[PDB]
Amino acid sequence: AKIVKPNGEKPDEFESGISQALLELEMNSDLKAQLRELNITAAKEIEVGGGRKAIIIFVPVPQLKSFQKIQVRLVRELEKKFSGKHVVFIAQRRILPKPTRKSKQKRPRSRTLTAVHDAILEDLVFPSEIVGKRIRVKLDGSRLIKVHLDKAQQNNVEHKVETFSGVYKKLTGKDVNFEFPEFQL
Amino acid sequence: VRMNVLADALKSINNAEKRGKRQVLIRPCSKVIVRFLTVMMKHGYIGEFEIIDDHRAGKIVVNLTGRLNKCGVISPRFDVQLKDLEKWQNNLLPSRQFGFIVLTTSAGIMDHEEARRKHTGGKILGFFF
Amino acid sequence: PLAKDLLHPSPEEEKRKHKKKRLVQSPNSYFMDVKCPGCYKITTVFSHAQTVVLCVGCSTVLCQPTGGKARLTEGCSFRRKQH
Amino acid sequence: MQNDAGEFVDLYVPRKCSASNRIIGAKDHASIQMNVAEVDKVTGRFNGQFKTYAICGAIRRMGESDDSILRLAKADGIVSKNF
Amino acid sequence: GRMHAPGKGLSQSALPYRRSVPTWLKLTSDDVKEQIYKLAKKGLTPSQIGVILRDSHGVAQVRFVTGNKILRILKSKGLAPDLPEDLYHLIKKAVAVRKHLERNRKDKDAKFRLILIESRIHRLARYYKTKRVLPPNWKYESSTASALV
RNA sequence: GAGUACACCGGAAUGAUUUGGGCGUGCCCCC
RNA sequence: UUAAAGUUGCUGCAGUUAAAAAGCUCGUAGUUGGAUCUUGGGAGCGGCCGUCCCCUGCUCGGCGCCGGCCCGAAGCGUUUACUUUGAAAAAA
Repeated sequence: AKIVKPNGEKPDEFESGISQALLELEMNSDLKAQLRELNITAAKEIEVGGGRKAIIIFVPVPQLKSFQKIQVRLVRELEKKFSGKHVVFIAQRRILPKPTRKSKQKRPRSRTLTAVHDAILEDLVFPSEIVGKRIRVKLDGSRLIKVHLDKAQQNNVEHKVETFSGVYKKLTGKDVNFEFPEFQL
Repeated sequence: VRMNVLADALKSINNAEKRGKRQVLIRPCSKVIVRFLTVMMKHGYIGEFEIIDDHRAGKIVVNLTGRLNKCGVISPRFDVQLKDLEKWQNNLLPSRQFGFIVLTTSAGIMDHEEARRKHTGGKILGFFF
Repeated sequence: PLAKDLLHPSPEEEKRKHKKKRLVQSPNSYFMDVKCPGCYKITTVFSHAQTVVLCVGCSTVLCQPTGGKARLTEGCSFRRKQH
Repeated sequence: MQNDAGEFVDLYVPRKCSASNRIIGAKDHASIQMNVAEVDKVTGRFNGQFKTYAICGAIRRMGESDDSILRLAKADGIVSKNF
Repeated sequence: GRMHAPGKGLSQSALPYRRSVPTWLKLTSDDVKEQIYKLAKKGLTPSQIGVILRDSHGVAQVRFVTGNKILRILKSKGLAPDLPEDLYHLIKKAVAVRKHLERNRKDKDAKFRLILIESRIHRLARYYKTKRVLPPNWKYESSTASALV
């Protein structure tokens, strides 16, 4: 009902249940004036390493500034409607391949792989923003991104960093660690 | 003005290695500098290098160790072939036991030994021993 | 110090150095919100304002342009804000 | 130092500095080899073992060897970590 | 350092790493656009527009709250001037130096600085011819200079 | 409704009732 | 005449005092030019790693099965240098 798929095909069951829960929310709360056209692209669940799981929710790119104003209430509502599950909102952005000479409009740089990954990283952590990135190369040659988070508003996201690393490994495929340093504030 | 960032990076590494320092700060970053340091660090001449990410141009801080003798560049990028590599490692390297020439290759940034047993060559970057 | 750590220095050295020569450069300025004691409005101004500004309602002048920081007039309180 | 048979052939393995990992030559008289005594855990006496640090002559000629010795003693566990 | 001076100075802005609209900024992008439109209709260069916005409106940068530059906004509206502002300022300085120089024939430092100013004008003019902002038939000329504001 | 302290309220919390303000979201006015 | 000559210096010279930075500056041709656009895995072998296959589109038609599927192909694909292979390149 509320969920819009970009392709004309059958939606799955988990995203259908999430859409039913959020439409029952906007019918049975004070958000029906602010969730009229606000649709959901898709949803997916993963297996976070440990003893829990998480839900990834896809959102169309004009609908980010609207959901960022009501991000705080929706995560609380999906927490109280589920059992013990943390939920994150991630935009769906398209990645175009590199225009090699073996293969037409010029590819915009917002659709490049690094720009998509940086946008996914900054949109995953909404209540705490990026105040510094560090990249460490271990002895086997692989990278290790270390992300610094701001000191203000840390009482909600001090325990969600493991789910953040899990979803960043699942969607992108790069190692990431989250820290709260003491330099500026 | 600034014309070659890899040259200044290797000169800074050489100067701080001669001074006995333990860490450096390369001011501009690039892909070729990261690949060149990756070749050194895979071959066991330096430690882990951290890339300080910002929105203009990154800075690289490598954990230096007492394991390096010299790092240098060959400007401009002279193209070499398989028949021209022997002269370069003859007049550029101390011995035929160690030391490497890193050269730009269509297979990637890679040293002269795998350039030899991959049967491919290209433009030269520099040397270290 | 031949083994000085450049990755994680103390914040006193970061505040000590130039605004361009840190690990990540940060400006030395800030945004402030000076208010008049005779008026009831609040106006947000820049620290290194380098212009003359008027209050909302055309009553007083808030700051005066100098070489560096703006010279706020006397009696008017202000506080630093952040985000 | 080795060959195809793998046997050792060098005259002697030279000592390396413990601060800069540089080769200490046979004619570098400014190089030292410091011995540091440990202590008993409870009674607090000389148990008998040795802790050895070697500093090349270039570091002492620079005059920045006490920082290196203090760093090596902090790494070994002699000097307290807070210091 | 400089292109026409032996000094090697270091004094410019230092943009912050943080990329977000501040939470205390209660100005919609359409609102700061409207302030930009009315202040550009007041007859100002984009430099003074950016100064006035950051000085009396609290916005850090326009392109961080609108996603678009000031001159691109004025070009999309259709009220950006044909002759750009830096070349206009250089031409104004050149004609002021020439107006000073025509009366004082003994002033040689004015002649040397005029030579430097026309050198900078020619370099900026050939770059603007390269990026097709100026037509290729445009040329700097003395008698044309007083005809140009 | 100029609002520094303000005067009427609508939502809303437990059939019935109701909790000093401002916009500088955190310290400023009155006790 | 060649090496010796690192006394013609591309490899590879010198310019404070020994031979040698134009008095200074602007400037066209020439030379040299900042960062950034696709990362990471699966199938297996020896014990994560040195080899193994993969991440450019449509009209004629052949390793085959019962109008439905794979393969081939008359036709074209953003251009340079660099790099590797192949042809041809008289003898002494």
